[PDB]
Order: sequence, then C-alpha cells, then structure tokens
Amino acid sequence: DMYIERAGDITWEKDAEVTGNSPRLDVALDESGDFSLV
Amino acid sequence: ETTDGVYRVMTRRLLGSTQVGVGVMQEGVFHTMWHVTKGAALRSGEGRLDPYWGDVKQDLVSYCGPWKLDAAWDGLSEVQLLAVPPGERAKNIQTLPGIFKTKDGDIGAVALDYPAGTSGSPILDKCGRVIGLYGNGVVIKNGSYVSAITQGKR
Ligand SMILES: N=C(N)N[C@@H]1CCCCNC(=O)[C@H](CCCCN)NC(=O)[C@H](CCCCN)NC(=O)Cc2ccc(cc2)CNC(=O)CCCNC1=O
Repeated sequence: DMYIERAGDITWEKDAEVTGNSPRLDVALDESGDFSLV
Repeated sequence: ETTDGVYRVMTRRLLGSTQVGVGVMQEGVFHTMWHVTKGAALRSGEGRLDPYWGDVKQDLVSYCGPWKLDAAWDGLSEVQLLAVPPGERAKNIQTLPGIFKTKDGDIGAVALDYPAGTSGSPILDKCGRVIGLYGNGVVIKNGSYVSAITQGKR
C-alpha cells in the first residue's frame, strides 16, 4: 500500500541554486513511454 | 489532506518506509508519473485516492479527477525543479531547459540528476505554475541524466 505525505508548497525560490546545462537531443518515445536517444 | 502542494509517495512493502516518488496536489487532484504508482490506489491519512486517468505512453496518472496542470515552458526562460529527494527536504533548483527533439515536436528537458524516488517532482515557471513533472528521460554519453519536462493535457 502506497500513501502520500505533504512535503511543501509549490513556489519559485528567488535564492535558488543554479546548475545543469541545456542539451539539444534527438529522441524517440516508444509505446512503453520510454525515451531513447536517436 | 487535499491541500495544494507537493507530496511524497511512500510505500511500506520494502524495508523501512521507502519513498517511491513525488506528486502534485492541485484543485483536489493528485498528479504523478505512471511509473511511480503503476496506477495503484493511494492512501492519504485515513482517506483513499483512486486513480482517475492515466496513460503509460505519457507516463502520467491523476487521482480523484482529471489532469489539472496545463502551464507549459515558454521556450526561453529558466525554470525551477522543486526536487523532493527521499529523506531530504524539498529544495528548488534553477536551470535553463534543453530540448528533446522528437518526430512529433519538441519538449523541454532539464539536465538534473536525482535519486529515482524523486520521480514526479514538479518543474515550475517563474509564476510558480507547474509546467510538468520530473523523471522520464534518458541517460547521456558520460552516464548522467536528462529528464523530459512531462506535461499532460487539461
Ligand atoms: N541513471 C541516472 N544517471 N539517474 C537515474 C535518475 C532517474 C530520476 C527518476 N526517474 C527514473 O527513475 C526513471 C524510471 C523509468 C521511467 C520509464 N518511462 N528512469 C529514467 O528516466 C531512465 C530512462 C532510461 C530509458 C532508456 N531507454 N532510466 C534509468 O536511469 C535507469 C538507470 C538506473 C540506474 C543507473 C543507470 C540507469 C546507474 N546509476 C545509479 O544507480 C545512480 C542512482 C540512480 N539514478 C537513477 O536511477
């Protein structure tokens, strides 16, 4: 049995840490809902 | 509890309590990714949440009503992943999305790598609207992760 418990409000944080790049990737989505690189 | 916000999805079928994912409560509907719950019913305190809509191909599922979240990335601005990792406090992480280019169009993606139980955490725009959920993506060359910004249709 799964259960849920609240973890926070959904709000933008002005002091947020920033990371991650922004790749452009060619992908395909199969009938299983899985992405694969093309 | 039906207050709007982000929620951990927990199970007891394994050792301890285990966070299997995350989801969003908005307008009395709970939103998560399909692979988190596989469509099973959820408990919320003494009340039960039954699935209402889902789609394996989108990897999405909603409980107690139809999918409510309809904001979308603007294609230009940074966003925040509100990551809720297992056993750790919710934390906002800002990033500029990349793009999944597919035969049927393009989809924002975020190059952020968190534990598997972080699946379903919301990605927000600068207005605080949920533009999609984290956790369905691909593993790139170096071995790290890029998640689609997965949004449903309201
Ligand atoms: N792997 C990285 N860097 N982070 C992932 C973060 C995943 C964030 C949450 N999303 C998922 O859990 C979903 C579930 C499936 C959705 C199906 N709709 N998962 C995927 O979206 C890819 C999509 C792949 C589709 C390809 N056709 N699947 C995986 O990563 C599986 C995988 C697990 C573990 C490793 C390597 C790969 C080894 N690393 C480690 O153990 C580090 C710690 C665990 N880290 C990780 O699990």
